[PDB]
Amino acid sequence: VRKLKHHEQKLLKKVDFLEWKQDQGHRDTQVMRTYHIQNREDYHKYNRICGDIRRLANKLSLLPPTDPFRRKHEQLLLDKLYAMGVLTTKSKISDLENKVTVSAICRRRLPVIMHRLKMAETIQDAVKFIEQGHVRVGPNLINDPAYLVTRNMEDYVTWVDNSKIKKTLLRYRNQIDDFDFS
Amino acid sequence: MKIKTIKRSADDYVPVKSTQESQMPRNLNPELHPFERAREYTKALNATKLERMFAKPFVGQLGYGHRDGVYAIAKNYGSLNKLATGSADGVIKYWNMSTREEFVSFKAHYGLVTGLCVTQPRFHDKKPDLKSQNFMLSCSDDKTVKLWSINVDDYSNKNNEEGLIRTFDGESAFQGIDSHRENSTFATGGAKIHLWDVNRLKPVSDLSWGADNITSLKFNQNETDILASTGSDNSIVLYDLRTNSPTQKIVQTMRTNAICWNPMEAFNFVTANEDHNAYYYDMRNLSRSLNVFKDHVSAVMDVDFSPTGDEIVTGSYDKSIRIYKTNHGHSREIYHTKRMQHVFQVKYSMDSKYIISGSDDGNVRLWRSKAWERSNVKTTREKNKLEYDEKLKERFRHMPEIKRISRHRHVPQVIKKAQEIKNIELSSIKRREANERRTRKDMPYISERKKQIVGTVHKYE
Amino acid sequence: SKTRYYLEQCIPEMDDLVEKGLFTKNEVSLIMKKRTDFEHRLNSRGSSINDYIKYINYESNVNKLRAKRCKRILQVKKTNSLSDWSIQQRIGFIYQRGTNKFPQDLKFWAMYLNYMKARGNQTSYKKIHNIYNQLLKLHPTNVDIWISCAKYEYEVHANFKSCRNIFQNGLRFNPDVPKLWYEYVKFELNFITKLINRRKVMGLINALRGDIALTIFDVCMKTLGKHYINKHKGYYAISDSKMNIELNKETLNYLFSESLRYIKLFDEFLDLERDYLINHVLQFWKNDMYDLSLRKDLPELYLKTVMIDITLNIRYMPVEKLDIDQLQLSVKKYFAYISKLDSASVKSLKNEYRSYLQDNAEDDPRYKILDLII
Amino acid sequence: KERENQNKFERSTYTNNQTKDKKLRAGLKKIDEQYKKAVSSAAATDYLLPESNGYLEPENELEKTFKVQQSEIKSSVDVSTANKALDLSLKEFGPYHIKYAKNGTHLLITGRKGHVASMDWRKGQLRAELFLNETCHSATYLQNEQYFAVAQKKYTFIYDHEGTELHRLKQHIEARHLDFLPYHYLLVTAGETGWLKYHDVSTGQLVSELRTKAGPTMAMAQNPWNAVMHLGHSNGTVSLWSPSMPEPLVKLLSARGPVNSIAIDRSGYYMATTGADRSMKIWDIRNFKQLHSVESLPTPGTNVSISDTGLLALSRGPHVTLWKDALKLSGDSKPCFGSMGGNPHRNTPYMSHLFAGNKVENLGFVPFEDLLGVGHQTGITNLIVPGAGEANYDALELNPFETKKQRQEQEVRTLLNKLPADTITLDPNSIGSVDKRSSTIRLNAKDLAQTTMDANNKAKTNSDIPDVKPDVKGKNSGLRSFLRKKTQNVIDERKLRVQKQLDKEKNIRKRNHQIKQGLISEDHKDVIEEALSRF
Amino acid sequence: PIEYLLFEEPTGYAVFKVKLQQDDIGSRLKEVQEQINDFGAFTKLIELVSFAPFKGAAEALENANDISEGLVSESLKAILDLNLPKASSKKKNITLAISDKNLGPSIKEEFPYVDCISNELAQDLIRGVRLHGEKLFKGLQSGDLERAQLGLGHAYSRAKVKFSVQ
RNA sequence: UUGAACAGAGAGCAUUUCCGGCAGCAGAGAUUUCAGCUGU
Repeated sequence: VRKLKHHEQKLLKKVDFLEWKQDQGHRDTQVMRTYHIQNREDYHKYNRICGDIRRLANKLSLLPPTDPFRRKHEQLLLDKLYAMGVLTTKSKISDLENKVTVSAICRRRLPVIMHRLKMAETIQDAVKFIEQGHVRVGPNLINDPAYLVTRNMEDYVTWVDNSKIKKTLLRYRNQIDDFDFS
Repeated sequence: MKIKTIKRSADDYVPVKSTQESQMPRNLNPELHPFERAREYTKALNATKLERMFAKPFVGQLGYGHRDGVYAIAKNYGSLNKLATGSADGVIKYWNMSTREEFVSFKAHYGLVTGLCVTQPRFHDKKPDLKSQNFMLSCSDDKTVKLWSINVDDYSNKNNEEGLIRTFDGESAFQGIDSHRENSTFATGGAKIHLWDVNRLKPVSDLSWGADNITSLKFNQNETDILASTGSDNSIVLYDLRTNSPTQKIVQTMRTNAICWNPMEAFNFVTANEDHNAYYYDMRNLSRSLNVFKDHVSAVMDVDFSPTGDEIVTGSYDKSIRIYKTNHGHSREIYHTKRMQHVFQVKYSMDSKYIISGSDDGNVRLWRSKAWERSNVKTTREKNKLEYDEKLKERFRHMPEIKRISRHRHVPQVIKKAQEIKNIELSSIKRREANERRTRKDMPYISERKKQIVGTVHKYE
Repeated sequence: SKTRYYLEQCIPEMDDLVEKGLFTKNEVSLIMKKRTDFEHRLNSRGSSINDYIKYINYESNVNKLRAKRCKRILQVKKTNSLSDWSIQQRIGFIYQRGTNKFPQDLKFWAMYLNYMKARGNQTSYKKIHNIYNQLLKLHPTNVDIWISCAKYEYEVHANFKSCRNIFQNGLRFNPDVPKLWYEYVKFELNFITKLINRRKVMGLINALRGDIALTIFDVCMKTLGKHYINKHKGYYAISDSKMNIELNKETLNYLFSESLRYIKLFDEFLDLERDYLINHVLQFWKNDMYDLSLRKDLPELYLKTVMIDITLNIRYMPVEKLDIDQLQLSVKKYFAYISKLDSASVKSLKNEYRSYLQDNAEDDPRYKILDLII
Repeated sequence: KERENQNKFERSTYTNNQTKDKKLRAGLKKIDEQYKKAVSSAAATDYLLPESNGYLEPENELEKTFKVQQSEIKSSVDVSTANKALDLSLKEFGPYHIKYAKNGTHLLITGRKGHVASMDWRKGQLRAELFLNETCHSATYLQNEQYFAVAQKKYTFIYDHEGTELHRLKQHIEARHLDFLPYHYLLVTAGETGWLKYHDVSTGQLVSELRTKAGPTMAMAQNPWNAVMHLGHSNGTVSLWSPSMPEPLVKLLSARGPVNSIAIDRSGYYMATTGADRSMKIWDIRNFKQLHSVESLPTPGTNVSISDTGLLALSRGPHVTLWKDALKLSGDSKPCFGSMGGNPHRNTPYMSHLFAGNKVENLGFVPFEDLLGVGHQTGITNLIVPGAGEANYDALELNPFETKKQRQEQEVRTLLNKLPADTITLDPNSIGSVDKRSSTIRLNAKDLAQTTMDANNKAKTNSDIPDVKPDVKGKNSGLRSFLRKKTQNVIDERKLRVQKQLDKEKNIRKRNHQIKQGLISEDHKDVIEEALSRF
Repeated sequence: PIEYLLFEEPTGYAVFKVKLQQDDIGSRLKEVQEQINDFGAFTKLIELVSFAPFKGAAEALENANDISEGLVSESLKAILDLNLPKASSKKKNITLAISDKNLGPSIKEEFPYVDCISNELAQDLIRGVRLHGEKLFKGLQSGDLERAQLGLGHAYSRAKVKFSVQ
């Protein structure tokens, strides 16, 4: 912590007060900084599900390469994860080990969907807006940031009517019709 | 009810003026300081590891060496940094070891210069100028002993005819030389051992036991009138110069390459011989060595004492040198180099801190006697830390984890393989002598310290 | 740390000082915490000679309290144990440490010397010699240390040989201040006066002269003149002959004013041949000084030396029998001066008349003296 | 040289249950001289000790000491100590587990709800206030105020000086008790799992996982002397643990029911354990005797603590009660609650206090000051306990006035001399010695030759066989115990000559029985068989 | 053995006493070469025993010319005779470390019991006391040493060139 | 290599040669300390 001299750094090399090997390079912290994750245990709650997908993918690739059970369940899991939005392509089954990843499950969260739909300028702005209760999917208002938005369910991410944000974008283009409140 | 709490008062513990240091109150309760064995065990382990990373013993070679391998070296016992070395091609050189550069070189002889030493020549017509001239004399196999003077810049008192002030002459070759430490005298071994003085151009006396030649010579350092010599009939002969005669000899198994006398004990000497170990002998009883220093793997070429008399240095024909504590009998340290071949001469500088080795590729190299020890002057905090760590390594010396670290060196491949086949050979002969002793009746238990003397004139009662 | 070493060097004396039942443990802990404060202030950074001085004063105060408590408790004046010299040894070592750290304040060096001298029989005069040797080594140019060293070894020990060696070594180092010259002629006159008084005393119960003082007087004039002509006109001799003669005149004025002070404090040594010992300085000043003190300017100084040579027998009391013996000498002096001088003639006449009138029934013999010097 | 307080500075040694070597004799004589000189000179430092311990003394027989009020102490003592006696009223988060740094400079409080605050309690400087909205249980500093570890809902987290999270430990699954071992740099963790985990803070490496095998860990304390961990279980069992042995070093039966709290003296000699059976028990640690058994407390003691000067602070809910000189051998030091008729041989409380609103969560003495910090349901309260702190600290072990540079260099130096976790034994002085195997006399190789000689001649001398002796009640004759302890199926030459020597023993016992009963005379030793020998 | 040290400087003469010898054989090594830069270790080698200051700039210029052309002046004679012990002239002279190999003969011409050393050990001892300067002297001189250096350099140069202000 | 007288250093080593005991008395410096004679 004091920038050890040469004899000290030679004499105690494995000493590190910040980065440990159980930390795994602080990647929970790293991807929760990237996608602005509030609570500490969401990374590991997603890591359990990525481990489920990859455990099944291992145990399913250990079946013989031609039997219809392996082919049906590999294709069925691939279709389910593409439809949910974690996987970005349902083509190859090496996605079920390589491209299945806590960052993919985190890119499917509601503020990241928002920021990619240009509905907020950054992920922290999207977090603030859906905490303030501006965003509804479908009819019903969504209030928490961790909400996972599937591919067919991202067509209905809008703002609530009577939103001040909806009002100011309509009045920026002065398409505001005050009959329907905005 | 009377009542009293701890009044810390902050004037005694954090100082008023900012320029001065904080008070460090002490309290020597073992309750306050709990892990007193483990804490100094770990300090002794960190001291052994710090020594094994601070061991940088090679100081530097001096000059450019010689052309044909260094076979003779002599320090002068009155100046700290001056060193004379001679090679196989007859050139001798005088060295300032401070700047690592020669005062002068000399094409001294034509053959090998087989011996050289240094003198303060007591002429009784001239007066020796030892503050500006140094004197080295040197014998070779072309039947000559020559005495040279050197211009020396050590005092600036004065302001001059440097080389070859005289040329002693023998009829046969010479093989060793050493100068008496007083009274203008030296001795040369060769086909026979003669005594000389620097005034007369001929030997004063021939002091030879028999008609068997003499390979090496050393004068004593205190009780200066006792000589010792090594003859090629595996013999070690002592001479006395009061009686002007030999004194006693012993015959060993193999040939003694060198002697050095203990400068602090005046009757002990160490021989360095061709079975690969050194023998610490008492002059008053040559029937047993009082130590054997065993760790070399080829023939030991030269030995020397520390001027403190507490350790010896020992260079051998396996291309490595070894430093030995005098009371132990195994090597405290080994110095080697891929560039160093066949170390033929080793001296221990009068500082007792550096070790001069002359190899046979040509080079003369300085080493530290203590490898981890630096030569700056030390403040009392670092001096106290260093001697605390020395005492701590001393009292934890035999713990297995720090013993395996302090014992560790990198030895060359050839010396390591010779060492392990030497181990399995010695273990095999111990197995076979244990079997033979189990059967046979009267097998005497000969000591290791007696196992190398085949005989002794003037038997002991 | 070294405060720890010094503090636990302080413990055997209070072992002994608790065993001898004068101090208790709770008060010796108080003197140890005060001494801890002082030792830490001594051997930490930012140290001061006032820290040393306050430690010495505290140790002397606890020594005086220890002596008082010993006389009141044990009713002896020393316990002849460790605890009656250890504290004075501590004070001496605080002084030695302070003079090794700050060897620049002569106040502290002289406090060291005063305490070491006043320690009495228990100290050693070679221990005072050692600190005199190192103080004179560090300050060779400061001259009062040479005077104090020689004064201690003559006015206490009466060691004439070593005192002469001290004065000659000091005059080797700084042969430029006249104060060391005057104290050397003072020492030589005191030594020759004690010599002739022990001769007079051995006569009254039962060769070697002031020529030593005259020879050191002569080399005093020569070397003080040399050092003033080398001190002023400092760098070079870039000065024309007007400035060279102005300089040489001024060095004559300087040197002759110092010899005026020499005779002025020379007269009071009246137990040796004071007439001879003043007349030799008179004849040493009477000769030529290479720039015509008589035959040119410093004629006022020539008149001053003539007045001194006139009254050099008339240095007497109002009982003027010497005046009635040799006032004709003063009359011939005034005649020989007024035979040459022009305004110094009237000046010397009026001055000798005023001097004799000021210095000299009894008014009727003084009426004869007034008629003589009228 | 005599030194009335030497036996504090003395040092025990090995004994067998003199020499002919001259050099070794004089070496041992120099060693004994040096040990005596070192003990004497080390014990003469008590003059140099600056401060004096605190106290309070009754000076009357009507003036009892347990009925002295904290406001009366705060009036009677100085303004600096009265300002150290702090009180934080933090009402909304839960009961506050208190923790002090090992010099008393920093305070670390944890609410049960989420509120963890690390602060300099004696200035007004807090340096971490973090609200971790899951239920935190405990915290500790590591080697400094610069890092602290908190035991959260499940995982133990490690935070830096200003409160940023450094580590989430994926092991240490449900901690309830954390304690740092400062000379070894080990964070020790126990809780609702039956596991004890030692985690190296410097390297970052989980050193040990040990099955307690006794359910959740109810209490936990550290011996400051030898760094072994005393855990208290729901059996009424304390067990002493080291990170080398996967079994407890010792298991003591302290209480009935569970063990609510454990405290150890800093000398490593006494241990006070409170059980849930309303029983405080004072234990000798070194010899494992039970010194005192104060049974039938009025309500179960929820905490114990032992100061640096040996006070005993027990807490039973609202009440805190301190006894002085209770950790001693004699029965007159058994802590009582009243003196029945004024008995001087009854250890009444040294002082007591009642936290009338609440139930105290934990106790901790402030290290070098005369205070007891108790954390309770509405925050923190320091109590001025005058006998309760080492007045004379050592400033190079741990310094309450230490600066930023001193903290930096002391951190690097203690990190450099960190003791390995394998050196933790029940006694600290057992890592210089020799094995308790490997015979106590060193061997001179003559006797090694002798040992290999009788190992060669174990056959035909039967030195590895029990000796034949007839009169030893041959149902327990040694040779038949050999024959029965061996497996009854294999046949080796060793057991064959034991069977031979056993038949020899039975025949000698037969003839001795016969000449004792009188059926045969003396020898008559088979006058025909003596002739038939040579065949 | 390098027992005493003579440092000449514009304020006067200094005699130092060598406490600890530096290494002779390891004199080119890194730690020995930078211990004369560190002051905390140089004060383990050198201790000041005497400093005779000059009488002014006139005696300063006289002694600067005498030191320049390698002669022992009278102030040198005084301070050396005060400080150096009366050793023998035939057996174990006292050893003075100078920086001027042609000032050495003038020192032995006046004190035959003094052998003078100016080789690389005395040279780096001398440049150690030159590198530290005012710190070794413990406060005992009047006048800043660089201000006296400016005055003495200008005086020496104008003397050597015979600078006339006419 | 020894001897002689001389000049010294404070840098070593003994031992019972005296003192660090008491007064009477004069002396010394700034009311405390300092310096010698006649006996205990």
